Amino acid sequence: ATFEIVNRCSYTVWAAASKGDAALDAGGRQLNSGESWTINVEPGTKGGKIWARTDCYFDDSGSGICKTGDCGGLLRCKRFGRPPTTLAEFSLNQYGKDYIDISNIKGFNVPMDFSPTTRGCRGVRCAADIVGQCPAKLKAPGGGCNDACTVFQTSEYCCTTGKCGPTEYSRFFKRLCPDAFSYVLDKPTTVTCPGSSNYRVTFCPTA
Repeated sequence: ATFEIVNRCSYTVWAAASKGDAALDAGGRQLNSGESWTINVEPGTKGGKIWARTDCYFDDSGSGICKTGDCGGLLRCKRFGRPPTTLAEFSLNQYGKDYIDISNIKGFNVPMDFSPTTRGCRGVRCAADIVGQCPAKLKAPGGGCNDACTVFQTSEYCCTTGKCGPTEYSRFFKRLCPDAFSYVLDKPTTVTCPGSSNYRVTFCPTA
C-alpha cells in the first residue's frame, strides 16, 4: 500500500514510520515545508504508526536526537517514538478491511490529517492548538503536550489493569479533537476502510 506523507507545516519535520520492531519503508525522512514522501507498506501490516518529530539533529550516518518523537536516536526509525507524539495508526487487510485512527494517547505534537486516497471511507483529523492550550503540568519542555500516563505513571491514567475512566486530562484532548483517541479505553473513533486502501498523512493541514 501507499502512504504519501505531506509536511504542510511552516517548520521542518522528520517523519517516522514504524511497527514497533522494524522500520516501514526507509523508517524516516527530513521533510522541509511543503515536501511529500511516498512509502510503501506491506498489505496485512498490523499496528503501524506514522508520526512527526521536531527539532532534530542527525549526523552524516544518521544518528542524533529530536526534541519530540525520538526513536532511539535514529533518523531511520525502526522503533516507536518518545512522547509527545501525535499518532497516525493503522492495521491493514484485516480479514477484508484496513482500520485507521489518530491517537493523542501519547500526547500531541503536530496537527494531523490522516485521509484515505482511494473511495469508501472518511479520514480523521486533529488540528486544534493543543500545545497552545495544553494544561500547565502536561507541557513538554522540548515541545508538545504530554499525555497524563507519561507525566504521572498511574494505573488510572495508564489504564494498566485494563480498567480506567476518562480524566480531566483525557477530556482536555477529547475537547479539542473528538475524532482522536484521548485515553486507552476511549470509545473507538477508528475508521474501517476497504482492504488495500491508500492514504495521505498531512501534517498541519490547515496551514
